[PDB]
Amino acid sequence: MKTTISVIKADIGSLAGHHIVHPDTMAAANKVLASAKEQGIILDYYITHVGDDLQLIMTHTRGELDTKVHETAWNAFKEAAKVAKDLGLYAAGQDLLSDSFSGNVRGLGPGVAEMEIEERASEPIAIFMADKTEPGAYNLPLYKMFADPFNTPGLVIDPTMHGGFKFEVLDVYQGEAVMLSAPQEIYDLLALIGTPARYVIRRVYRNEDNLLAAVVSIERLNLIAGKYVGKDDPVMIVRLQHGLPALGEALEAFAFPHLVPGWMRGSHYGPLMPVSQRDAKATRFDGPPRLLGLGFNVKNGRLVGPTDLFDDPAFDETRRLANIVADYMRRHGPFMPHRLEPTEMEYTTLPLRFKK
Amino acid sequence: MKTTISVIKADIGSLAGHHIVHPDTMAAANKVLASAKEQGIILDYYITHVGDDLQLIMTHTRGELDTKVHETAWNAFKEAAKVAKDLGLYAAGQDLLSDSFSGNVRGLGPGVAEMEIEERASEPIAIFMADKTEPGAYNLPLYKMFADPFNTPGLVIDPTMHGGFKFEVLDVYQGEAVMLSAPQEIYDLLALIGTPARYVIRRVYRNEDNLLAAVVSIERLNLIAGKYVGKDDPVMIVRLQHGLPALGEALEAFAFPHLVPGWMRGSHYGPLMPVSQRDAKATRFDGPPRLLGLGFNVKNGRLVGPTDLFDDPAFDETRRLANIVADYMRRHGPFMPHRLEPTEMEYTTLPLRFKK
Amino acid sequence: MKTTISVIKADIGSLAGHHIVHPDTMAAANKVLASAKEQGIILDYYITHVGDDLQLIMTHTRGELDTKVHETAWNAFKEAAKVAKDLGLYAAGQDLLSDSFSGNVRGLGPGVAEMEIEERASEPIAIFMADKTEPGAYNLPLYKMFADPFNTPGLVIDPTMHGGFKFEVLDVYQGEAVMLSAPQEIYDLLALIGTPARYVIRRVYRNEDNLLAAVVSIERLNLIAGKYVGKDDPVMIVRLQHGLPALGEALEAFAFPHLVPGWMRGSHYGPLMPVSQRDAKATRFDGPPRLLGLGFNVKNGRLVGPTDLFDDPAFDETRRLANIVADYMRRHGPFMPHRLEPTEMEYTTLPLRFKK
Amino acid sequence: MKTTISVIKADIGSLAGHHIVHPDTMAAANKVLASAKEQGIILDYYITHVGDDLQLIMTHTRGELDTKVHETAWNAFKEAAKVAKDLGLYAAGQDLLSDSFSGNVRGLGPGVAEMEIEERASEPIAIFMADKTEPGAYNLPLYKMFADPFNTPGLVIDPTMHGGFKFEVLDVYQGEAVMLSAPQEIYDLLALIGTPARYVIRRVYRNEDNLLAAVVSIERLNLIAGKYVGKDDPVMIVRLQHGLPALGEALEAFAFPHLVPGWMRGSHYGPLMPVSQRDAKATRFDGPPRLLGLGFNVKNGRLVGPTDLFDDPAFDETRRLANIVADYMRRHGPFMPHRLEPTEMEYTTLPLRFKK
Ligand SMILES: [Mg+2]
Ligand SMILES: [Mg+2]
Ligand SMILES: [Mg+2]
Ligand SMILES: [Mg+2]
Ligand SMILES: [Mg+2]
Ligand SMILES: [Mg+2]
Ligand SMILES: [Mg+2]
Ligand SMILES: [Mg+2]
Ligand SMILES: [Mg+2]
Ligand SMILES: [Mg+2]
Ligand SMILES: [Mg+2]
Ligand SMILES: [Mg+2]
Repeated sequence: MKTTISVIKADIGSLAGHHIVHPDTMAAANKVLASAKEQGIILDYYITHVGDDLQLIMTHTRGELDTKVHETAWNAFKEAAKVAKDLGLYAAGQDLLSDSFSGNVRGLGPGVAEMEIEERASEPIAIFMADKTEPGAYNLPLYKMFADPFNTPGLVIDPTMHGGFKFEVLDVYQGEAVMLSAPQEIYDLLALIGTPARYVIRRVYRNEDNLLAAVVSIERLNLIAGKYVGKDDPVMIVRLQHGLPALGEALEAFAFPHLVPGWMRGSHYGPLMPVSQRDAKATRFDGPPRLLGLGFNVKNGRLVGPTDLFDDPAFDETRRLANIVADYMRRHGPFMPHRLEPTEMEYTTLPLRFKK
Repeated sequence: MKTTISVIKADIGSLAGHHIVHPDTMAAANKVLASAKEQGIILDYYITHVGDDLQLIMTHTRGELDTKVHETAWNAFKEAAKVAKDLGLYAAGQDLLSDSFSGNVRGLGPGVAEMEIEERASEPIAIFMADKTEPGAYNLPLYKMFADPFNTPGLVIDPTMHGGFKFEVLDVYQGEAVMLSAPQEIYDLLALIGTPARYVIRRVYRNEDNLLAAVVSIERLNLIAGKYVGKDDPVMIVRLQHGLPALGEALEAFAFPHLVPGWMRGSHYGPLMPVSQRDAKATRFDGPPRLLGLGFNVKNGRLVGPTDLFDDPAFDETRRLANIVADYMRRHGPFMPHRLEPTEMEYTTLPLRFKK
Repeated sequence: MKTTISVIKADIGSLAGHHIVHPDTMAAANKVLASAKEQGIILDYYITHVGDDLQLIMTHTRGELDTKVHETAWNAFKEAAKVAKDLGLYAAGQDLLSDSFSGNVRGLGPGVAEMEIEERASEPIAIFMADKTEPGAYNLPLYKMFADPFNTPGLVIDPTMHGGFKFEVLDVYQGEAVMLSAPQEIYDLLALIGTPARYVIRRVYRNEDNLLAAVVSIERLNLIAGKYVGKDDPVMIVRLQHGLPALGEALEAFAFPHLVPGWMRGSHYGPLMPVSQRDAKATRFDGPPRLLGLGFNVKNGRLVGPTDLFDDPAFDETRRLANIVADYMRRHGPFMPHRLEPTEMEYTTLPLRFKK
Repeated sequence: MKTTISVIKADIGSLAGHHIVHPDTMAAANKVLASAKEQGIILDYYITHVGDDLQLIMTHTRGELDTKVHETAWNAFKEAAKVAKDLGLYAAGQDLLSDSFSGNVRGLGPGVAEMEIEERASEPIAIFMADKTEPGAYNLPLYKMFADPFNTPGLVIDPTMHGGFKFEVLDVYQGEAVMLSAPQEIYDLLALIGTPARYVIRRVYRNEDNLLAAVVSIERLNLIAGKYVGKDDPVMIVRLQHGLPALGEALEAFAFPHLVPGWMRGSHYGPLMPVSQRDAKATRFDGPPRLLGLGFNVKNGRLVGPTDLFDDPAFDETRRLANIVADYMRRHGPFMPHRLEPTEMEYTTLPLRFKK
């Protein structure tokens, strides 16, 4: 008997630009999930947003890629999008690329990260949700959490973690994945994941017992649509403690606001800014990219929490540095490396008299 | 069938100096607009303030310079001023220069920015309202939003924007306007708008289709009254997205807190400080100048929102820099260039034994 | 009768790594140029280095791409490389890719920027030489100097400059060039030069009279060798004053230390640090990239000067920001966008178990 | 036929406290080494100091632990100490613990780092010499240089380095050493070297070919004398380039001024401050600890150089941070963790009424 934690998210429109989810659209999604919970389809849920991305966090006993859970999410998004359209919100139904649902949401526009697990003696988790970036934004943090002993001293001091972790790395262009184990294969790992537009960490497992420790949403709108229609805006679930990274080691991996692709027009690098729920909205230059972190405990399918992780003074300098770096990046205007590299600009309209 | 967005504002008195609009005066204005909405004169409205300037944001179907909409605003201001006088507020009825109303508010004291438009597939807008400065304070930001590719990379990457924008520049001293198109005429444009006391951007249009993209209030109290009676305190409406600047590009143009004329006694340059609604009040040296930004979507004449745009951590360094610059400017005392140039001081009382 | 200014440079080996040119190698080059000057091949010269790149600045009356001037430079490099080898310097003869010389140095390894001009009533110039980067590093500065009215207010105020400048942009991958004129074609210009690895500004001309105003070295070692053998380390000559940018406008364009490609192992972005002659050496992470600027007047083929342009307190904050940004970039380790994009890594050894 | 690089150092007394080597004592050492060079005992040498430690850098063909080379160093120290005593310098002959020499300097007081090598196609090296700390101060930097891919991206991108490096770790308390290979054994490595007073990296080798890449002096005065008589003040030689860390990767490892044990009275942690030769002297609180870095090329036993590595603006923020951290540490007074842990204080006089 297992519990599945599913985070399914989508942009269904937003106020004043790609800025923030309107509360009336969340209330519409809530009605759908409330009904699903009453019917016993799901055991519990929490709805929120980061920027213009509406987040459905659900626990249930129906496994990964469950048609009914995914269809419940789809319906919640559709009801939210209808309210968005009635309110004349910008980009109403943005990420709902298909007219209809079948099978599951993957390839329809919504992003999904989910894990079916056996709840541990206690089951603390952190869920990270980002706006204005793509799934590869989690590569550097996951490398740090699970492989870098300067981030996660448990790797050095905690006998249960000494055996290390392995990474399922997806080549999103070719649709093939490889497993690489730390610390033995870290140089090979970094040779790949250092290119986050192509090679994305999708899951992480503990080596000793193959315990599933983290999952990342790997939907990429560029690759689904064949052109730029928005930033993917990814989510990740990380299990904590008991020989997995401590909450503090997971958070340590976000204390440095690294440059991630996306931001204005899906065409720029900007610093990932960890923020409180109230600050999870896109402003200057349609960002900077925003990261919301929520901590929960899962108990018999119940979601206890959330606690808003980055809403705390220990991240005030991280936010200040993100602001300073955003200004520095912006002084580059439309030049690389503030503007994206050509292989990723090729999905924008940029492509649209030379003499020998 | 078109929707008109009208922002009409006026100083009708304030608490403790030129500091803040008193809530009882807003409640008085509200009664008038509530009645107008009930009667179907206007479709929706939002009332707020920036500093000592009371803001009436109205949507309706009666066009630009409509006598009845303007008279509704005038009456709301008069009721607010009566409450101000009953409360013994400072400068009760300040900007109500005429004893009576006729035609429209222009030349009577209140400022107005309005645009009659066809609502787009969605109609996101930003409305900017400033205290302690004059309309030319928007020249540099509008130049950046609509012409500078280091601000608005859509000009470079977005095929719909590549054709550029044109600017209606008003010579406010001579009462004549010229149209200049970017990027071809940017050097000529800057030769004018670099003198913001004289040449003010009044409207901006997209070149390809002549779509009206922005409007600025161009009432100038100095020029209406023939002497200094206050700072004009201007407003601007900017349409967003769909081949116009993104919300983030409009906000990028205010990320640098530039020096603007006004501040204490209408006689100084100080940095434009973008602020939240709660911080939209004038304090040190009767400023620094304050900028409030509200995002809305317009839907069949309904105002959805507002979202308070600058109330966000991405502008915390902008505010800090404004504070540092304010202190630096203030160490100049009554010397140029902190004090205004003679041609603009001539409207103050400054003019009021030399030997060959 | 014209004067040609030729800057020909090459890495012929360095002390302790890719750090600094050894003085004995400069003395060897000097002997060759001293002889050439005595023979009347060249009229004057100045020898220096930036980092590990030995710089030959020569004036003569023999035109661009002169075989004898280029062969003189080649011989000076060969004598310098022989001393480097005798001293056991690192990478002795690094940029001397050919065993022998023919025609000119282009394609043999050395970089060259040269302009044949008619000396003006006075002929002030600035010569910029960079280590640990590539020619496209000058794209943003040249755009600013010659097209951006926020950099070069002469474009707005100086009637002789109002007509603007045009840019010869080389597609270095395809070996074709296009001319684009500012301000009319700036959005098209930026769409190209924003990708500096591919599209490089090679020359700039004044529109009114087609006066040649600047030239950049466009040798790219990657493209010459078919693999990474070093950073190109480019040079540029800019003519000043008399309706061309003032010295101060040229220097303004380097006051922002932008991110440029190169740095460690030719595989990273780092900030361009303008430095004095004494600080023109590569240290932390084999950089940051260094920029030396020398001002001269040219008088009947005589080089009057140099003055060391960035050795001045007005660039102390530029250097401090470069240091702060270098640290921030370095915390990214081997991840983009600190590490280069894949299309440019493909020249490194990086290219050297996936399941569906 | 091999070349040996030997760095042998000792404190023979200093001016005004433990502050700086007096030049007359260096001139005395010079006479001895000049004679040794004339006799052909050594091929070349360079004499300098860091703080109160007199440094003899010698190249020769006599191998590691050569009695005659060590006796030459001993004699140079004795002549320098005689001058120190004649000048009434503080702590004249400090590190000369034995009255007489036999075999080699190890265990007599002087520190030694030496490597017998086959000179590579070119042989660039960096020599690091520190005052006011102990050999374990190099553990974190050597880990970074040779194992951390966020420091040395060659580990990821350079096929010649992908196989990694191994570390000879000396347990200085038990006098036994272990070899640990990166990246496979990094967690075990860090579990040891994270305690730098006990486990010290002594040598580093490349895994592929067992090439000797670095050596550290492991003399520890506490353990030689059985009590505190000074800080060991260690030296290290690092070979560079050609599939070993680049100069810039070696320097990157010192860009963070980490806390190291020693400083005042051998009893405190303070930040390691990389400095120029002119700044290599101990001041505030008898520090902070100082690090001098000299780059050379070795050519047929000749020392070409030095270049003063940290005398460069790229380390100005490193020095500023060291100053800020020194002040912060100092506000702790005699409390851990500014004061050393008890197991290391036990060598001081600290050890020299409790009721149940
Ligand atoms: Mg959106
Ligand atoms: Mg989003
Ligand atoms: Mg998105
Ligand atoms: Mg007032
Ligand atoms: Mg006001
Ligand atoms: Mg006013
Ligand atoms: Mg080199
Ligand atoms: Mg170079
Ligand atoms: Mg080079
Ligand atoms: Mg001493
Ligand atoms: Mg010492
Ligand atoms: Mg000592």
